Amino acid sequence: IDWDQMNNQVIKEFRETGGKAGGLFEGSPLVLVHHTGAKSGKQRIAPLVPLLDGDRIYIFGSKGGADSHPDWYHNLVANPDTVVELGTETFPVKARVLTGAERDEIYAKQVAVAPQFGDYQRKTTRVIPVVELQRV
Amino acid sequence: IDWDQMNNQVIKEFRETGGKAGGLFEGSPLVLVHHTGAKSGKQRIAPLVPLLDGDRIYIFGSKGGADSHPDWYHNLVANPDTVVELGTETFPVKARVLTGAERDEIYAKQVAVAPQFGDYQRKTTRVIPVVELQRV
Repeated sequence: IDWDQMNNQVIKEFRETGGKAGGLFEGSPLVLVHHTGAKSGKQRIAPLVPLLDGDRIYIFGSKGGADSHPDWYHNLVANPDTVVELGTETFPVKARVLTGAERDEIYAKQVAVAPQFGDYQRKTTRVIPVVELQRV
Repeated sequence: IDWDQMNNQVIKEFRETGGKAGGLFEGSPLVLVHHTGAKSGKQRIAPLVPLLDGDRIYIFGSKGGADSHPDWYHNLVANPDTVVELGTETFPVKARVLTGAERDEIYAKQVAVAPQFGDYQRKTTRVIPVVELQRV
């Protein structure tokens, strides 16, 4: 499975369907998150599965339960003013890293939607980040 | 995007990761649902995004808001005794088609997780099916 090629194809499908990617992605929550390299300044787009809790948008640095954070997490910490595409809209956001009880409560809500997040946190002692993409 | 080839690749990845497909699928709820052709008796596997509400499992015949139901829906109506793969487990299930208020309540829970389901139901006057996969 070529994930790098399938990234650009997913971005295309998302944009052409108004954020309603089809096929095997049909029912998944999905956002396109732009992120700028902490060192390079190079911009990339990450299709990510968010928690859409009411009108708020959260993303999770699970990386499959790896012992490292995903690059997009470090990029949003360094450059939190970015853009997200959700549905038919694109809007400026400020990334906010959750901590403490708020982070635990949001993580638990995601475990309730997608139980693999329980496994991911069991697999590493790294605290998996929760990032709110706050609409500006 | 070759969905037919990417079906077998997703099935492989699901089985090898214990139901924790990675890459662009990392955070999505996902089950593999076996279904037998209503006329042919031919067996197929559909990777589908369920609602995992407590310990119950529901799937949605949205078909992108099309005016027809997906083939797997007709197949489960004809042959409701089947198998689902969830996480690291595989278990026999009986498919039950929801109706009335119960169907509306479960559909609303899925719209709250994945808002595109609101769009899909707006797009067709066909009532989108909700099917519980009941563990035997």
